[PDB]
Amino acid sequence: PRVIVVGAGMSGISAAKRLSEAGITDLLILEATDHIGGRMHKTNFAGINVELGANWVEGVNGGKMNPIWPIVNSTLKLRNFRSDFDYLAQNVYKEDGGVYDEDYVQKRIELADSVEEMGEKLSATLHASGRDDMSILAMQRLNEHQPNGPATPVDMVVDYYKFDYEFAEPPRVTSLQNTVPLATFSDFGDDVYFVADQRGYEAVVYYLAGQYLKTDDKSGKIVDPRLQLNKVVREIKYSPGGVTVKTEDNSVYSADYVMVSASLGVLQSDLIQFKPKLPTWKVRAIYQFDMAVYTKIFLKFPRKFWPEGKGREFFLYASSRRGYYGVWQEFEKQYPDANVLLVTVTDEESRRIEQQSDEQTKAEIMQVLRKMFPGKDVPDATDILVPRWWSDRFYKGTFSNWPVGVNRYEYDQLRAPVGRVYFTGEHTSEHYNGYVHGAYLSGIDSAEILINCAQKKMC
Ligand SMILES: Cc1cc2nc3c(=O)[nH]c(=O)nc-3n(C[C@H](O)[C@H](O)[C@H](O)COP(=O)(O)OP(=O)(O)OC[C@H]3O[C@@H](n4cnc5c(N)ncnc54)[C@H](O)[C@@H]3O)c2cc1C
Ligand SMILES: *[C@@H]1O[C@H](CO)[C@@H](O[C@@H]2O[C@H](CO)[C@@H](O)[C@H](O)[C@H]2NC(C)=O)[C@H](O)[C@H]1NC(C)=O
Repeated sequence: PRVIVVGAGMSGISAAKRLSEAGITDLLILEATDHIGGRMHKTNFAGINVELGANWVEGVNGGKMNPIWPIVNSTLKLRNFRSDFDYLAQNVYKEDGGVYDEDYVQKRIELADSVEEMGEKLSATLHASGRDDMSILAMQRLNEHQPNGPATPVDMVVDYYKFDYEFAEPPRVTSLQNTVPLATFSDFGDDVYFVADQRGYEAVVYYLAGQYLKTDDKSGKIVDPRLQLNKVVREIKYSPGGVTVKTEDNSVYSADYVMVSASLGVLQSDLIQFKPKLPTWKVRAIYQFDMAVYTKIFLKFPRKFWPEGKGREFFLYASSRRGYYGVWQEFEKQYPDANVLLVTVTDEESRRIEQQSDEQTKAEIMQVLRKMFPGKDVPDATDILVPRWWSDRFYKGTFSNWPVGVNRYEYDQLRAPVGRVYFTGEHTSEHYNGYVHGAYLSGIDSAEILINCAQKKMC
C-alpha cells in the first residue's frame, strides 16, 4: 500500500523505517521544514553547536536497555557525559545574594524526596481506571498534612527542579498516577547522559533514516525522492477507500493511508484541516492532554564569573516568584572555555518570554545574575539564544505532559486511528510520552498497528 507520513521527526522516520521493513516501501514523507529531526535539533551559538530541543538520553543503567542508548553510545559514539545532581544542596542561590547553608538545603531536598517516595507508594495502590487519581500537589498536601505544597522560595525551587524541570508544568496540573513513578526511569535506569557532540543528538535520526532512504555516496545526504522537505501539510481528506493530502505550496497527493506524526500542539492548533472533521471522541482526547513548553535560554559572556568544579554543573536560583529563571547549568566539561551558561524556564514564563524581545529577556537575566553574584563584576552577556517552540507553528510546544483528569483509556484514544488516518509521535507512546525514546518506540508501534490492519486485515 502507499502510505504518506506527515513529519520527518524521530517518530515519522522511525515509523517509515518499520513500514519499509515490513515491505511497505511505497512511502512519501512530507516534512514542513527544510530538514529532518524535528524536536532533536542543534544550532550554532557562540561558535558552538548547542541543542535547541532534546539534549539527554534519559533512563540509563537500569533493568532494560533504552533503545536509544546503544545508538548514541556505541553505534555513533556521540560525545556525552552522565549528569550528576548530587551536589545541588551546595548550589542554591538566595534571591538577594549567595548560596544558602548546604545542610539546611540538603534536608529540604530530603524532605521533598521523601514525600515523593510516599507518593510512589500511593500511586501503586490507585485503580487502573484512574478514578482515584489526583494531582502531584494533592499528594504533597496529603503526605505533608498541609493546605499547600512547597511555598517558601527554597522549597519551591527544589519542587520546580524536581518536577517542572522534568515535566514542564507544575505538580498541581500533573497526574500523579501517570508520572510518579515514571516508567522511563523505572524501566531503563535512573541515569541521564547529556549529549554534547557537534554532529548533534539529531544524528540519531539521520542514522535511522539512512538505514532505508537513499543517500549520496559522496555527501551522505539523503537524496531519496520518497522524502520531500518544505512540504507543509494543511489538509488531509479521507474516505473508506483512501486519502488525499494537500500541502501549503499547493501540491496534492494520494495514498491508501496517512500516518500523522506532527506534535500534539500542532494537532491542537488547526494548522491541519481534516475532512471530514475528526470525531468528537478524538477531538476531546486531543484537547484534554497537555502540550508543555520548556525553553533553553543560552547565554554567552566575555568572561566567567560563576563557580566551576566538583558539583558545580547545576545550580538553582531561589526566587520568591516561583519558576523565575530558576534552573541553571554551566558547561565546563561540555564546552570548555566557552563562557556559556544555560537557564531553563517553562510553562507560563516560557509563553511570556517568547512574546518579548531577546534584549528584554537578556536584561531580566542580567538582573538575576547580578543578584546572584554580588561579589563579582558580572559582565553583560554578549549573546543570547531564546528558542521559540511554542510560537513555532510546526511544534507549538516542546513535549506532552499528562494532566490530572485524563485516564489511561482517554490517553489511549490519542493513539487511536480514525478510519485510514493513523497517528504516531511522543504523545502516542504508551509509557514514554515526552521523550526521544518514546517518539522512537511510538513510530514502531504505530507502524505495526497499520501493518496488521493493512496487511492482515486485523484492525
Ligand atoms: C526543548 C526540548 C527539550 C526536550 N528535552 C528532551 C531530552 O533532553 N530528552 C528526551 O528524551 N526528550 C526530550 N525532548 C522530547 C523529544 O525531543 C521529543 O519527544 C521527540 O523528538 C518528538 O519526536 P516526534 O517525532 O514525536 O515529534 P517531532 O520531533 O515534532 O516531529 C514531528 C515533525 O513533523 C513536522 N511537521 C509539523 N507540522 C507539519 C505539517 N503540517 N506538515 C508537515 N510536517 C509537519 C515537524 O516539522 C517535525 O519535523 C525535548 C524536546 C524539546 C523540544
Ligand atoms: C558508553 O560507551 C563507552 C564506549 O565503549 C563505555 O566505555 C567502554 O566500555 C568497555 C566495556 O567493558 C571498556 O572495556 C572500555 O575500556 C570502555 N572505554 C572507555 C573509554 O572506558 C561506557 O561504559 C559506556 N557507558 C554506558 C553507560 O554504557
